[PDB]
Amino acid sequence: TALVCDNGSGLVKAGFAGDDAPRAVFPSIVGRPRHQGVMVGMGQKDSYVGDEAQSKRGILTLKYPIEHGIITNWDDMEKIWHHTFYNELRVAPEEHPTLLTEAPLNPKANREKMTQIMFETFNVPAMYVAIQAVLSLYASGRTTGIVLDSGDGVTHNVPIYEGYALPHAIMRLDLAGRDLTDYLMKILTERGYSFVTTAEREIVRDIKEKLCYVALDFENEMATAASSSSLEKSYELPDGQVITIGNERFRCPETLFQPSFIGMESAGIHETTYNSIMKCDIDIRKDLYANNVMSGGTTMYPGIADRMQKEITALAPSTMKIKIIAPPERKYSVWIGGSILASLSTFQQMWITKQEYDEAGPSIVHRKCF
Amino acid sequence: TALVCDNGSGLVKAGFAGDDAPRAVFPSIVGRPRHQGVMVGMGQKDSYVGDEAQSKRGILTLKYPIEHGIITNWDDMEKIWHHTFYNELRVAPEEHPTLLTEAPLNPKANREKMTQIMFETFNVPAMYVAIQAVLSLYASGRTTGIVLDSGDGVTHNVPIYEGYALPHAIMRLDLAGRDLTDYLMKILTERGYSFVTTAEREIVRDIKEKLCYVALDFENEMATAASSSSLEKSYELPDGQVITIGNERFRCPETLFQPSFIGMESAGIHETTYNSIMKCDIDIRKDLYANNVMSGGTTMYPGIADRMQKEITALAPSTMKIKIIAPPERKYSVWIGGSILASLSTFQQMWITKQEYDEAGPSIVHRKCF
Amino acid sequence: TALVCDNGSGLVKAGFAGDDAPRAVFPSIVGRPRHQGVMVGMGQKDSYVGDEAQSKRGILTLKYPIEHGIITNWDDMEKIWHHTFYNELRVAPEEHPTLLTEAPLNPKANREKMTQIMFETFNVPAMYVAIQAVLSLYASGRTTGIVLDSGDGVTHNVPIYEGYALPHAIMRLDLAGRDLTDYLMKILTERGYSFVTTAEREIVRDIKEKLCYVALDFENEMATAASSSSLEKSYELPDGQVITIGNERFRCPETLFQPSFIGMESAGIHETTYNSIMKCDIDIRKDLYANNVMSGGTTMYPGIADRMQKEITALAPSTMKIKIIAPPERKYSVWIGGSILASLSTFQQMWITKQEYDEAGPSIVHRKCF
Amino acid sequence: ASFNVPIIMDNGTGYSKLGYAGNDAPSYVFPTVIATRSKRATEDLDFFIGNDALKKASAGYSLDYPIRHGQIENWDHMERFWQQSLFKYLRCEPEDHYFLLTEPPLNPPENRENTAEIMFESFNCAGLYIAVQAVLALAASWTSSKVTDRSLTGTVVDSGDGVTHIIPVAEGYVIGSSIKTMPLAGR
Amino acid sequence: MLSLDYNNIFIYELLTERFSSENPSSIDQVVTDFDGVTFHISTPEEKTKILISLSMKCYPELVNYGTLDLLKQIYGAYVHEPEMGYNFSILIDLQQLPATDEEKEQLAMSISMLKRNVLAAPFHRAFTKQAELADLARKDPENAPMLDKQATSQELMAIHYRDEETIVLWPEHDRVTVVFSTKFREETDRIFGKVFLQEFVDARRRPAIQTAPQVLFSYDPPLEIRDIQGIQKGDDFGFVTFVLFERHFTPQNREDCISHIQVFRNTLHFHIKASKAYMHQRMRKRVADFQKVLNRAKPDVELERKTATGRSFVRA
Ligand SMILES: Nc1ncnc2c1ncn2[C@@H]1O[C@H](COP(=O)(O)OP(=O)(O)O)[C@@H](O)[C@H]1O
Ligand SMILES: Nc1ncnc2c1ncn2[C@@H]1O[C@H](COP(=O)(O)OP(=O)(O)O)[C@@H](O)[C@H]1O
Ligand SMILES: Nc1ncnc2c1ncn2[C@@H]1O[C@H](COP(=O)(O)OP(=O)(O)O)[C@@H](O)[C@H]1O
Ligand SMILES: Nc1ncnc2c1ncn2[C@@H]1O[C@H](COP(=O)(O)OP(=O)(O)O)[C@@H](O)[C@H]1O
Ligand SMILES: [Mg+2]
Ligand SMILES: [Mg+2]
Ligand SMILES: [Mg+2]
Ligand SMILES: [Mg+2]
Repeated sequence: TALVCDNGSGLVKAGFAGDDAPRAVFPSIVGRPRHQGVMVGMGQKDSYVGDEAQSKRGILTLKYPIEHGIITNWDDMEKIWHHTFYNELRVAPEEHPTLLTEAPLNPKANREKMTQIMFETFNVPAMYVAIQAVLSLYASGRTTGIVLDSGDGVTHNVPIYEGYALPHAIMRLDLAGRDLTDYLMKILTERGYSFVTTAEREIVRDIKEKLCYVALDFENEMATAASSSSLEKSYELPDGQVITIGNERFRCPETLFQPSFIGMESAGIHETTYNSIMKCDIDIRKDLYANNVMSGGTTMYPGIADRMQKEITALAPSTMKIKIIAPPERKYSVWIGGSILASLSTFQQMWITKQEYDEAGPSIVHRKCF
Repeated sequence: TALVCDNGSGLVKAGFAGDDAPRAVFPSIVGRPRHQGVMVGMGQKDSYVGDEAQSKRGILTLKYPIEHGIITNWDDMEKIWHHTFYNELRVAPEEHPTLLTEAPLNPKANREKMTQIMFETFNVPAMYVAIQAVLSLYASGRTTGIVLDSGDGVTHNVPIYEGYALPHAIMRLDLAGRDLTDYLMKILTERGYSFVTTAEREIVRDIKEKLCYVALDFENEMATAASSSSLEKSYELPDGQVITIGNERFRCPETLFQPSFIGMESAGIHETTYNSIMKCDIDIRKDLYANNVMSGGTTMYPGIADRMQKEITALAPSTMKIKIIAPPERKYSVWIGGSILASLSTFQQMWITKQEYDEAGPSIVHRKCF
Repeated sequence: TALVCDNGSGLVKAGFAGDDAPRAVFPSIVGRPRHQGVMVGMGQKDSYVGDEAQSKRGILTLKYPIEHGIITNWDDMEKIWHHTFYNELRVAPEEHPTLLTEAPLNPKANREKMTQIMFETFNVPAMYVAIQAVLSLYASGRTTGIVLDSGDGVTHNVPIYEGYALPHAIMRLDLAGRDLTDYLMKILTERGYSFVTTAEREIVRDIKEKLCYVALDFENEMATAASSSSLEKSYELPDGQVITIGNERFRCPETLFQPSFIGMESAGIHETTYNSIMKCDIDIRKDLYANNVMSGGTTMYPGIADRMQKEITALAPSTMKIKIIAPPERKYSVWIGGSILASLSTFQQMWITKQEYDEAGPSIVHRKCF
Repeated sequence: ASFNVPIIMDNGTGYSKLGYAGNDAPSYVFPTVIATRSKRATEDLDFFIGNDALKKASAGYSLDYPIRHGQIENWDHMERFWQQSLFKYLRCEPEDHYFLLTEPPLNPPENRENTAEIMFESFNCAGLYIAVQAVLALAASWTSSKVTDRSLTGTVVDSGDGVTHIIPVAEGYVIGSSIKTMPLAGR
Repeated sequence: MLSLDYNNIFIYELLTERFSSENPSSIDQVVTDFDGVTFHISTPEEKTKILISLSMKCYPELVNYGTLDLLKQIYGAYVHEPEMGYNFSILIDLQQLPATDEEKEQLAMSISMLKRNVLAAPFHRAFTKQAELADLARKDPENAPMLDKQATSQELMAIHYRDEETIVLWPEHDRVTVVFSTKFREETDRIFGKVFLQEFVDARRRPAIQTAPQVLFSYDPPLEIRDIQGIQKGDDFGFVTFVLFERHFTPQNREDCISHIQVFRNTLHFHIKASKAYMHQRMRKRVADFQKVLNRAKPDVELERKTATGRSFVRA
């Protein structure tokens, strides 16, 4: 069996090809102690990673090696990969071929360096680097559709027709779950709650995951939340203190539809999705509109598929159906589709093998992978 | 083995690493005669120390060389340390490492002169200075908690999470059992009884140690004593005359909760403990609330743990379990935890050594004992 | 004539539009007596404000109704505004429109209560609530710049280009001169000096602003202080006791560059200034580097403009001039800027008039002010 | 062997004397001390040695003497002391040069083993001679290098910072059965 | 140390002593350096007069690239006839020194800096000729491609500066390119050196250091050096290329850039050594972790109480 990893910008999803769900899902985080250990014989470690960094976060500064789908810290990424292999899956990396995964329109250096580290540091037998949105069609059982994938670091559109991608119509938006956590920390300040530290950011991420939703019509929802407390909810901090939340409960996710809330000049997720369909050839658009696939954690908000169908129906011509397939497992659909792909008998000649890498160098990945 | 010398403000507590309790426990006092020494011979001395000063006190001016946790008189502190080694433990200090202790937020020079006298007067092979509240946490069997330690001269709060101290959240309060003894002299004067001399200050310290206690609700206890004989009881002086007291039994300890009784502008020991928890990072607060550790003789009052729990429960949010840990041996927890620490094998590498002091001078303590 | 009142966390600055300095500068303090008032007559009051509280402080518990730029005590803040208008400026507030100030990223309730109290108790005809660092740019005579403002409670960076603020690039740090004063109380304890009453905090505040300075290279000044007497200076307490102080003169202000000295996870003021420029659009950064405007009392240290210029030159690319702009009057520049804005002939349409408050209520302020 | 001048390192308990064969003095004579610190890990790069370590006690570095009573006892610190000797002070490439090292007559088999692996695997020197130290001090006693001035029989009393040892040598042969050591010297 | 000094530290300290000294003693001191370089420092006729002489296997190549002109410009009246077995020499007379401590200090620095001054002439020839090509390309931008193509062969410097390194460099109107034809012959340094040379090139692809010279790497040679005599494509050499653009040798920065590029392979060689000391501390830390897994096989027994010297104790 192959390994498959979505090295996501916020969570690692790792496991074996042919299994139904990731074996290991954990924070894509390394934490380091900020205070001095006064107590002798304690289990003091130089750094912590994943769920152990998340558990100990009150004494750690927390860093993510991936920002916007780009590996910005290679040492902390190597710590995360070492943790995936030896601690989480607890298999030696030399034994199984590994399907890694990436966002489209990344730096070419990100994929080469990821390839060089797997073959020369972890000594893997073979590996591949798939596009996250292509895997989301494999999980959905499609060969035609436009995938809106939105994780922690990047949002992207990939249109595919009958197994052919249209790489000129691919869209990237460096706005996803982390930018919505940053913005929820900022708009929590105006109700008087201060979240500042790297650990308080993880509490605000949990507030966003538990309470936020997408409002089907933002100005009617803003008028509703100004009229009564009925839209308000409460969250209890690890301190046992309670915070109450109101219009900032849906004004946070609206940054996906209104990127100007975080000050960036770009189209919202509905307009980048429509612009991706309108960059495609005219005969395929009619089938892309019926096959909008949603994937990744930032597509998990209550009401987002209803908002997304409403907005795409207003942009598209009214003479044809808009359908959006946002399945309940879509949080793991990139990994599920990678497990399907790495399990196909017709895929087993598509791996980059170690013997084929060390006659070509890490640029082999640009001609074996999309 | 190593000596552990918890040279506190009011009692010296001393013994060996790995012993169940201190085998030397005596007043931190030097006494000097205040009267005409008329009989020649008679076994007379220029000064007296500890239990010898406490038993001769009717003819001696008594003074403590240590006040508010700071050595004010080094010549009498050498006299006390000599009494610990040669009279009370009966050891050569040049044969044994010594673990010393002090309160946090002390003058730098206190640590320096204390290391200098240990290496240059007592010729010690090795020594260390521990923070008293960090020692008290080993005596609890804990590696996280907030320790409220109150001795004779100082009260302090130190929060520790998973062996990391949070030094910004450490609180000191220069109010403890000597301030409560002075206040008991001031209020005993209102019922008819004047205690004035340094010898009479030891009688009223002994009254405080067995008549006084902490009320669970001060204004109800104050009204119950104002309207009944039931809170009143008596004590017999060395002179055989009897002292009766009532609300003085709980008004004295209430100064820990209401420092304004002695003219101080500070939070009480309950609110100082809460302010220390609230200076810590938000994720650690839950485990600090569940681990409030009491220490030192000023925590030995009846009812103080029940009062401390009542008061912190009103300050913290109701959504969590406040627990106060008040062992019956908490009279000695700093010494007990020093005997744990001095017996650990990594601690054998943490000592300042004679050779290392001789190469560096007394500043070596600031770059090795934290 | 309009009034301008800059509600500082530590000082009120107040006066009239078109004047070149504030008429009233006084402590943002209310004091109440904490001792027995044994003497009838002799000019006593139940409470004292500003300079009266500062002169009588030995007998008072002082407190500031502002914490980190937020009003935490509204009844005391009414007493400060009443003192400002009736005692210190000697005006009827019903006759003059008032320009007020606050920090960015404040609670909305702060601005609502501040507009409500001003119309509904002071009967002000019209009022406005400016961002403090937008006013500091008016005083500097500029349309573009990044303003580092640091007062008593908050440090904030707001970048402005051609009169447009970038609200997403605004940085806030709840660390300024109160936190530096409390850290100086902390580290004065290691030299042997105890300052603990809120009146003694005002003595340490005065030690800070007569003796402290910013070291251009901190680790070299630490080595220089460890090997010289030349660093050390002396201060006369109100008691006529003389303290002497050394590396604590530059360790206190270095907390702005190393917030971990007070146990904060935040980046230093040089890093938050650079992070704020790097959140701006790439075309405006050149003019922000050349216009780093400094304001507020926590920017008044000797050598702070030079350390700020050195550190931001180490972050930025070397091909463009970093200019720190540090006016000699920069301690008042927010108030100077309010005097300009309230005097501008284009501003009189921007006031909230009581006629607008009478129909909209206090929520008017969020749509009239930035 | 290589035609480059051999490099001479006498690492004493007090002082290290560093230089090149045939010079009229050591190039360096400085204490056998290391100043060490007590998101990438670099605290093993941050050390100093010799006169430049004595300057670092006020900067919060812990000073240590990795040689005590004549014997190396901290091989982490002695490896860092040698790399800094070779690349800072002597400014040399070990692959080009043969080295003369020294230690006391008593010194453990373990010390010469640990010395050889640092010299041949860490630094990769071309070759190593670990000399019997006071046997060299007999040869320094000659009035000149010429064979007629040599006195190949003599007792040598060596007393440095850490140990003093008395070595009998006759006709150039060391009478190892007759070595005496006193554990007391300049320190 | 994280970075190597550029100057010979012994020559700097010795001259800083002798330029201050009340009573100079004689000296006779051969002193090694990196890259097979050697110095002789001596007082050959008086204690008053110090002769400093440099021996360097590539000095005949360096003379072809204008080295004597630069050494006469730097050392001036102090230049002396070469000593036997040495390529260059300078005589300093201790009674003829500059009138100030700061002029004396920068002279002691200048003479300690002599290995990087003899080796700087091909870099100054490239920088000054790039300024000619820059002015001609600024005159006619459509003729510039032919000037760059001819300068890539007619204005190329190669220095075989040690038997396992060739530095090759040339001007073009907007740059100086320099290629280190580089090798480690010691097998553990070849293995660690592959990691160092790989991570060196990947570092330049990250956002934080885009301000640096462009770097490229291979292990065949860059196209424009493939036919330089002594370059060889199968002979285990890697080829590190630096493209210095006009901003890397601006007048405020030329001498630091020259000093810093010459020490490239020396910092890499030094850090390949210092990495072993790091790996050894990484190892012995987890030898101490594996101790705790064996310590759980020791059954728990109380030891008798002992004094600091280990003598038995009789109390408690
Ligand atoms: N239920 C949810 N509702 C809203 N946001 C979510 C939810 N679950 C996860 N997220 C966001 O999505 C991120 C993880 O999604 P994922 O698809 O795994 O991203 P990635 O692949 O980049 O790691 C989280 O860190 C958080 O920002
Ligand atoms: N049972 C008690 N009840 C009240 N106070 C006590 C009791 N036992 C001891 N104390 C007081 O505690 C102080 C001594 O406590 P200790 O922890 O030994 O202080 P220290 O270490 O600073 O010398 C004295 O003020 C003493 O009177
Ligand atoms: N010269 C100075 N040097 C250093 N600190 C100063 C100086 N003058 C005032 N401060 C500090 O700055 C604050 C007062 O500055 P100010 O700008 O008026 O603050 P605010 O507006 O927020 O009240 C106080 O915390 C004070 O301690
Ligand atoms: N003039 C002197 N008189 C006495 N002792 C000296 C003198 N000069 C140096 N020393 C001492 O000699 C010792 C250093 O001698 P050295 O041979 O270099 O020792 P080692 O080789 O063991 O390190 C030190 O104790 C030093 O103080
Ligand atoms: Mg993903
Ligand atoms: Mg005590
Ligand atoms: Mg202010
Ligand atoms: Mg010796």
